[PDB]
Amino acid sequence: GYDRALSIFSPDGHIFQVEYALEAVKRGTCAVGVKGKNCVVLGCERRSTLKLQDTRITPSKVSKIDSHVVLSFSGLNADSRILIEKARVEAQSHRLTLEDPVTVEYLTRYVAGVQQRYTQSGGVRPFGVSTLIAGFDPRDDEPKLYQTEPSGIYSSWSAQTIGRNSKTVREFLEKNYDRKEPPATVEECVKLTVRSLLEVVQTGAKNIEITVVKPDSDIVALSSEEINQYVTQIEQEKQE
Amino acid sequence: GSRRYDSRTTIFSPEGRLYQVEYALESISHAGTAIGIMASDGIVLAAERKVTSTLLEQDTSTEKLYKLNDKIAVAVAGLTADAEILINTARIHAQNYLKTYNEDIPVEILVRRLSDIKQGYTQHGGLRPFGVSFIYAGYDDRYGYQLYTSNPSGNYTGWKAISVGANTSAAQTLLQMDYKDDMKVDDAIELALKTLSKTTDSSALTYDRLEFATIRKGANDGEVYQKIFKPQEIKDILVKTGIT
Amino acid sequence: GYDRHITIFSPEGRLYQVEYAFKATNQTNINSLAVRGKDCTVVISQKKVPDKLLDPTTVSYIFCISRTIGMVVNGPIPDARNAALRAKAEAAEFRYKYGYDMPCDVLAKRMANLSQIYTQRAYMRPLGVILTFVSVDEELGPSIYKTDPAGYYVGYKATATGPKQQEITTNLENHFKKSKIDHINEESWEKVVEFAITHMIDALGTEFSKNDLEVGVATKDKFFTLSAENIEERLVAIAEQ
Amino acid sequence: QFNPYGDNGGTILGIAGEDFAVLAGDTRNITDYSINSRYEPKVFDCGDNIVMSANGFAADGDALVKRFKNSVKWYHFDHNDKKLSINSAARNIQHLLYGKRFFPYYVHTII
Amino acid sequence: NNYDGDTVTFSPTGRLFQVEYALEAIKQGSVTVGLRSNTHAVLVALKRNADELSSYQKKIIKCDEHMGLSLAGLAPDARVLSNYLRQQCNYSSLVFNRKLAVERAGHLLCDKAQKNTQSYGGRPYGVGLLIIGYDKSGAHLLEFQPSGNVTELYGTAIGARSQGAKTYLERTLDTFIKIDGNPDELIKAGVEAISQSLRDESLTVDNLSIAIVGKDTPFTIYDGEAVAKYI
Amino acid sequence: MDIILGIRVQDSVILASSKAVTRGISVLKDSDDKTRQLSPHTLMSFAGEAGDTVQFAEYIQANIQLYSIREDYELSPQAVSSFVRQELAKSIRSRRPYQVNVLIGGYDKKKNKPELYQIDYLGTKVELPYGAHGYSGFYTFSLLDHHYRPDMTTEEGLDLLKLCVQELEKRMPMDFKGVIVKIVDKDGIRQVDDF
Amino acid sequence: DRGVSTFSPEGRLFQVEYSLEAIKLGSTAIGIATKEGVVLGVEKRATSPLLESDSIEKIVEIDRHIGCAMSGLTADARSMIEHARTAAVTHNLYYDEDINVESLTQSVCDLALRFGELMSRPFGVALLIAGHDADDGYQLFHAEPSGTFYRYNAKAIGSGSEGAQAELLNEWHSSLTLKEAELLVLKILKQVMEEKLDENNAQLSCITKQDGFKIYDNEKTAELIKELKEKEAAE
Amino acid sequence: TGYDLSNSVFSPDGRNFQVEYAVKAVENGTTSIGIKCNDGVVFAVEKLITSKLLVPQKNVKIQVVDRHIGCVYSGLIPDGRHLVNRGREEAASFKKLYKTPIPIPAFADRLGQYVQAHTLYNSVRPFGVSTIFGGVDKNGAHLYMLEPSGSYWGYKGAATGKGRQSAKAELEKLVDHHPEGLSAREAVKQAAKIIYLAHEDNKEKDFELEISWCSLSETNGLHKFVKGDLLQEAIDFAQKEIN
Amino acid sequence: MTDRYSFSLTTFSPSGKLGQIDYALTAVKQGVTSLGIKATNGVVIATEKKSSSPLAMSETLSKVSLLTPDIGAVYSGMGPDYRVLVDKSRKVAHTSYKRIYGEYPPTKLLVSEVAKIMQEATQSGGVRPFGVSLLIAGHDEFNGFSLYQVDPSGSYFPWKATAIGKGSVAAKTFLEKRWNDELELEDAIHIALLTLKESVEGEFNGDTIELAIIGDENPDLLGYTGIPTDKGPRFRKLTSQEINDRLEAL
Repeated sequence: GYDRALSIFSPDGHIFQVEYALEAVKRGTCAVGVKGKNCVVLGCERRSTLKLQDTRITPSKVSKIDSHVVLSFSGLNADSRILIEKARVEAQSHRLTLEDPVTVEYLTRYVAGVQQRYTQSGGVRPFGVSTLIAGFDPRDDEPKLYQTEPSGIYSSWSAQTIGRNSKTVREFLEKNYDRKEPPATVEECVKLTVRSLLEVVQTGAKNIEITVVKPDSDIVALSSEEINQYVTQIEQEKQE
Repeated sequence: GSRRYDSRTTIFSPEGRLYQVEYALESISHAGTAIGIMASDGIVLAAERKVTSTLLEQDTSTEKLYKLNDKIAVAVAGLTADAEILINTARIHAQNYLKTYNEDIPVEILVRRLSDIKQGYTQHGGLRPFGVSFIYAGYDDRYGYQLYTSNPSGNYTGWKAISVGANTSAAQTLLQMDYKDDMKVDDAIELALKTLSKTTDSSALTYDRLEFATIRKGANDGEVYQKIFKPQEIKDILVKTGIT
Repeated sequence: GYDRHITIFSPEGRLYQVEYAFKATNQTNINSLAVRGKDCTVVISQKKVPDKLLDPTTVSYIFCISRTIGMVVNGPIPDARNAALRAKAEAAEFRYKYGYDMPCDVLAKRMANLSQIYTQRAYMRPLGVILTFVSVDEELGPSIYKTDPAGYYVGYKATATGPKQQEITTNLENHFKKSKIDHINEESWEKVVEFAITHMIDALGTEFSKNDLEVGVATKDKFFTLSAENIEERLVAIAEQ
Repeated sequence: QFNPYGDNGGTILGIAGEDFAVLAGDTRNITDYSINSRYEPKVFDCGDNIVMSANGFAADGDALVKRFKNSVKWYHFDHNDKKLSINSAARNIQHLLYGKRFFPYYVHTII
Repeated sequence: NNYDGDTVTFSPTGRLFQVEYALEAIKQGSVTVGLRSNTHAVLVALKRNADELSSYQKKIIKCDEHMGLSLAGLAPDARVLSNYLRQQCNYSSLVFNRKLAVERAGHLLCDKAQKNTQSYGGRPYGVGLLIIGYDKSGAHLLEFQPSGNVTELYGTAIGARSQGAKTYLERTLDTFIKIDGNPDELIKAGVEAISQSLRDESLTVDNLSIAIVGKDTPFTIYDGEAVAKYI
Repeated sequence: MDIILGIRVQDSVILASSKAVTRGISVLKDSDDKTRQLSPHTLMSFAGEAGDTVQFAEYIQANIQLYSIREDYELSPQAVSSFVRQELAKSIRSRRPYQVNVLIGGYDKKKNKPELYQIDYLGTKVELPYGAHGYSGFYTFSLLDHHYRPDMTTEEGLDLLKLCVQELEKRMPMDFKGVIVKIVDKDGIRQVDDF
Repeated sequence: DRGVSTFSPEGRLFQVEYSLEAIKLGSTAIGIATKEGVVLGVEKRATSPLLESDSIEKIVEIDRHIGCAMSGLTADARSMIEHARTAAVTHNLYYDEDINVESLTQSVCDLALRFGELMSRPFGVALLIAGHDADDGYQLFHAEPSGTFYRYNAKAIGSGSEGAQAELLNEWHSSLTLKEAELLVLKILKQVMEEKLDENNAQLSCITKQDGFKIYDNEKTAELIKELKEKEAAE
Repeated sequence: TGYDLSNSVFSPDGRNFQVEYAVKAVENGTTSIGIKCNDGVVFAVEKLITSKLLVPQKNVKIQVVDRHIGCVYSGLIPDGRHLVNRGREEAASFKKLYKTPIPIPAFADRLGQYVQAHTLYNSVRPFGVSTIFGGVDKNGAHLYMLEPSGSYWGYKGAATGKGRQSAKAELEKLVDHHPEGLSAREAVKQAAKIIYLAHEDNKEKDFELEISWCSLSETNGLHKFVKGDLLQEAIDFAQKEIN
Repeated sequence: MTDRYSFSLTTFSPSGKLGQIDYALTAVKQGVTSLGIKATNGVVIATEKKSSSPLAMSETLSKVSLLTPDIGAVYSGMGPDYRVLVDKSRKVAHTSYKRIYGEYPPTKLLVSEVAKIMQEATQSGGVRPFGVSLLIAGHDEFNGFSLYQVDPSGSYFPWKATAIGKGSVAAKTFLEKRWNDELELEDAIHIALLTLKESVEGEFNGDTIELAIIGDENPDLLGYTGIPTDKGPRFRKLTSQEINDRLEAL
């Protein structure tokens, strides 16, 4: 089999293939996650150079891993499908053997492990993908939001963003998100997520996708008009 | 030893791009244009053959349009031999699904598997990618009529109308202009041929330089029929739409 | 410049490693020659023992592949013996599997196929040898088939190999342009060997003692090599005519 | 049909005292109604103040003792000459025996 | 230079640079001395610490009751090679009820090292070893190099500044070879030999490692308080 | 284990399964549920060899749940039953075959029909109005052949079932400790907890 | 390009030497061994304030009697921890006992040079392995990607290491109490850290014979930080 | 260029430079010889005494294969050992299948093919030794010499290592001044002389002489080391001749 | 050892070219001219037997090869590469078709299998592409007569008539002038001979030209009688004498 060590150290102690995988993430469409007091919201940008697109069938950017956990990403789209499949298989395997669905942290730890493994295995390149993984542990109402990256490191975030211009929207969230006062409602949290995206997005058209995840496997995608209402309500408070 | 001669087909550039995928896409941009257009009552696939000769046997030739099963067909842009490898794999996948579930394979599931195969060649194994882009035209009872494309990166997307191969920028602009959601198949046929007629690098567009196909519900009572056009039938449709 | 090092195409559609393998073929600076009689096939080769410390009985580029097939090699001895061992294994296996002796042309094709593989697969180098197979085939009669590092092979009325192959070749062509037949019209193999040595002497412009030659003879149902003393007897008869 | 097992007789006895232990065994070795040897020792000092006997089929008994002595030696190499306690030896022997669960050592072991 | 990228490449003068670079790691290693009489064989090794909070790296490894070695260079390579030796001594006992001759042990090490100098993807071992043992033909000392060269000696030293000890032993040869039946004197002479390789530092109680094997003496290692007697 | 019955009425499928678990000499349990929900509108009951029954059922359930997540779509009962059949057909030529018989009751939301599939351990599949495995059919089929109508209500189906279980309780030598009954219809799966 | 297992002309493995550079970029970790216990402390180094710092796990339990802290490419540590836990549990299964701290450390270090054209590169992470066993008492080891491990009375790894190690050279002595050791780790972390030390961006742990390996709560560490402020504002 | 960086690559003249570089390692080794006699063969080699600390008689270089074949080599010593181990496997397998001990010409080709195989791929390195070997079989005595290219021939006498030129010339004299034969006992003495004469080109260090032989009459066709009195005698014969 | 070339030796360059395939096509360009012509009742394939030396027996070197009783092949480029492809093509006609269906494959499907083999040499690890273009002519019941070209990339195309190698551009032009849809096999042979004369330097006769047809069933070449439905191979190689007979009325 093809065995070449593609991920190796450079004289300055850097692994370039892992670092170049992050450059692929930087070029991907922006993703953001914000967790409220009793919910987590996942917002994604869609690049607007493509119309004549059929959005019924086009791969959506937020994927259910199980009924209670979701995953979105920035970077290579084809690479992300491999992680999503593996994560879905592991979620069913966990239910089968442990007789309990995965915790959000366990699932994150699994996906992160897969990514790390691809940074010191022969004949493979790292995933050009970072993920936000969100949901609620079974029988628990505390929201969860984790991030993973090509190197395989992962951590928990009150709110986080990845992809292009994520520095700008991280700036926004860093001064607009209070740890003491998490967005106390669905409406409140969805709004803060939509605002953060509007810093970077362009038109608030079908350029913003939003997904809300509530406790006990209650997950729903917002449609254009429902998001449009948030967009409308936000500029009307801006001119002031 | 052997490391010396390894091009490393599966590495990132410093910008985070996959060289071989980019160069395969460059190869594909010189292939004959293929167009897919979706209507409410069917789908059209139209494609331009590569610079002919008068001695090429047209009526027995197939370079662009392939049947994957009774409900799904593909238009090819790129290396034909690479495409045949993937096509036969897709045909087998479709039968595996039918054998397992006793239901025809949903269009997206077939498209995802082929795209996952393409993706694998960009991440592991040290082999060059397939120099092929596909347009998938098919029908199933979940989403009805569907159009997808896939390229050497293994990314796929859905479309109302799409082109691959040469002059896609020009072709996409023309389809973007004249396409409408309520459009019917017989209009979509006309649109596809008109778009190829304008984007072609040939002097004019003729029957011997085209492959053509439709997927219609146009079959007695709730069921779908594929029609790969004979050369005489392409000649008729060219006249009928006033291009010759 | 790595299309020069392994067997991939250069921009002009050439395989340089194959071409350089043809060059190694003349490293030994030996010429050989094969001709067909009515009933036999003869192969002769120059023998050069430059060091006095060598045992000259072990210095040889002629091999008995099977009881019926002989092979002479033009090229370095290690690659020659590699080819010789393989051909012996192939001929013996053929007999076991198919129940009859491997024909000379079939063995030549087999070895030519093995050579072709080395020109297409990167990890194997070509062998720097040219192989000339001889026999009296039970269907085709006296036979000469020659293989090279490109994996090319063909049958011959007669042939020559080595640095001075062209002189010997033209000499042979001129004889057959005269005689107008495919072979040496001679009953005994002794007289076919004498023809072979005579025409090498003329073409090379050199004289041979009994230790300067190597001779292999193929007849119906055995291939054998001559001793120094059998060759001497050949040389003596040549001088007296 | 080949029978990979035999019976070499013998009897062994282990008694634990307050601050000592004894392990005894007869020295006779037999097959069927014959005596192979009147003195073939069956109880062994295995190092680290451990004595062992594996009674029944003698070929298996010798193989086991000989694997256990080896295990003591490697325990020393791998764990800085730490003394192998009797409880740790017992657990280790269980794994030697169970490793051949589907082709057992036909012995009754006492340490 | 163009020829040192892997072990599978000769230089134009017929050298193997990766092997020579492996030899270089030994020269950087801490000094260790070996010497023998007809009854005993002794290893003395200077242990090297990282700083004053750290322990001193152990240099001497027991292979069997009658055999053991000391190392200079990459310690993990010594662990691999010494483990291999333990197995081979062990195999000889279990299968043949026979203590492995020190000379055979040397031949087996040579062949193990050689395979890593002739194939792609491997690297040579980066450690030198001094092997002492007492077998059926008496006391022995072997020097192993990762080129695969193994040599039987009366005495030697390897590592940084081994040359001093190596000349000392060369002078004393006729004296130390006769130290039969007196283990303490043989050690003394070894401690004296290793002292010719010291500069700046001197022998202390957590610095010095001694091992001995012989006629009626199983291979045993002395560290800590147990070497006070000899400093 | 022992008795599993199924009956497809107008608008639902009813599956009845015995509660006893017997390890040779003792009845270990009298409340065992011999079924797995494969999807919101598909239920599988099972009987055969100890251990293999539950291992097989849970393995099938895991695979269907995986398909549901991957496609965000529920497979039709027909498709689920074909998948299950293939697995059992694959197993019969294995090193050690699953000795497991199943009934699959599902409501097809696309065709708005209840469906009952009977599959034995060899992978023999049949779609039926009513079915059973083992000796259960020997005692019950003559009643079902007599009374069954394709237009029965759920309650009429349950009453015909009571009549079947009563005949089993009369003529069968083994005490199977009653049955657990479950109904599969357009609103999903529910348990009838008084039988 | 050049083999992954190549030696340099100075007799060093390039890849190992380069991984050592990656470790110098890692967050600081410190351990101090005493006759009363071994303390392990780390710098969390959250990359942004929205990152929930208690999800940063750089001190890890291996068994009840062994803990470990990491510095460098911390994702590379997971499989080393997995192996260490497996080796510790396995040894207990085979021998009905606790495994020696050194033996565990040796088992982890056997992984290190298993790379080539096995894994494709050395680990880019260093570990401090702390624990107690009956034969050798309280112990601290420094496990490197070269496969070498050193025992230490005190040790610092990561970016602030030679600054911290010089400081540990001064302060460590054989009679240190556990409490003094805790304050010392905190003190030296506060010195070499970029941001200001507190209970959310640094973490402590220890291993005692009686209670085994324990990670301290943020409340308990907050108390020890205040105690440290008061001792230093007193001469 | 760059043709010499990889084994098995033909240069534009048709050469394998890596093999030619392997010869350089051989030419840098100690001198070793073989002499064919009337009913046997003699092998001798120069062992350099690097230091007084080398135990004399104890670093043996000549190696037996089976019971009737001796092998000596110059160059990288471990490569020679590797080649002899392979030779021993080949001899064992031959005797296993065919019963009779391996004939010397058969054995020569076994080593030949193995050494030649290490010139076919870039994934291996050529052998850095020339090997002189031989013995007695059912057709008499045989002496062979094998190079890193895999090339080998049968010899009357042979030499390799740093002093190969000197020894060759000495061997050429014996062949001319004994056209009818040389006895095993004579050959032992002559072997000692030629090594002593060849030692001129390694003069900085003094050396230890080592000889072995297989002779149908003197050793029953088995390979034995020349030890004790007979060794001392040949040393004396050699010492008298360098004065 | 072990083959450690498990990576592609053919790769895309920045401009989208597959270098090794182009270079393989260049080797085909240097090759001796070969051609094929399809008639209404047959196909003809032909080439020049360029003998390397006059001492070579050129009948022992077959440039035109029977693949099945109804399918034949000729080439331009590297002869040795052609010879091994013919061996593999003959075998795959059996392993992946005749042993399954009990009949020989139709022309297009055998062409498809040969093409797949050539494609894999363009992507698989540690190999170079085949340096040949093939012309495969054949007949089968449901498709009738056909002629295909196969290139180094694995691409294949159906032709009415074509030429490959050295003088293909000139020969194709010559064929465009003369080809029509009403040619009988004798007319096509005559055109093949005329076309081939242009690219041939010296001697032009039955001993320097190799020519075969796919035509009528030859029961005299079957080797047995008594099964009415087995009627014999459609592939036939013209003799030296048959070629010279047609070179007079030329």
